[PDB]
Amino acid sequence: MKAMHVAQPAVVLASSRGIASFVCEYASPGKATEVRVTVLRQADSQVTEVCAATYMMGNELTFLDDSICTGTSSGNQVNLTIQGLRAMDTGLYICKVELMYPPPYYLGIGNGTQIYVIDPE
Amino acid sequence: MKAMHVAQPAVVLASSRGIASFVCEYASPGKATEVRVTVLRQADSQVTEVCAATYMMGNELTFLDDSICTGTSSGNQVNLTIQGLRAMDTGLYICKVELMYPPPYYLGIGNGTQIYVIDPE
Repeated sequence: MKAMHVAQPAVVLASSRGIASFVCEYASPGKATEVRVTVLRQADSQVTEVCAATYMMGNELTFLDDSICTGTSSGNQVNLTIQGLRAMDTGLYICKVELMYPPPYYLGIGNGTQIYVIDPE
Repeated sequence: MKAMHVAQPAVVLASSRGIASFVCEYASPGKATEVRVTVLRQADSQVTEVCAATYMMGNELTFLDDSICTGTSSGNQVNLTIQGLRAMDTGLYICKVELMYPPPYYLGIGNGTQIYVIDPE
């Protein structure tokens, strides 16, 4: 596991419809085979998992049935939406982003060593 | 698969005991979980596999039972020996080196977005 910075807006005001949107950006190396986003909520020191989705870099996010969250990946971004919010749902919403890549594999082929063996008697 | 250069001596003279030794160097990225060396022989255009061994970077090589080949890995090197050679065993001996690494995995944890939700009436 290598650490990765994730940036997101410090504060967001949910609309009167109770829809809140924010972006979580990160500095990835390249095209991750997998990318898994998880939103956690902190209030009263208690941390809960609000939602989780997995997808391939570029391909669209999709959360579990009737999720609070909607999502859209565009490059080194995930654009989260969270709906149905009410007053008591105020708190700190944290992005956890996992990127997974294929195992490196190197093949080297040498030019050859001509081995000469003596025929004695 | 990424290509990798492998260098080895152009010519080697087997001793009167029929023991021939050569080094196959390569430019690897780092500590490969796996490293697999394979020696191929070319004569009359025909290519045969003379021997194969697998090991971890640093840890010692060991070939199949009663192998022609003996081996020792030291950094970015494999030091091959080949014994029991006779005249007809003259030919081009090629190093094939495979390096395998673990799948990259990045975890990013955001600082959080404080979401404020309005209590209406």
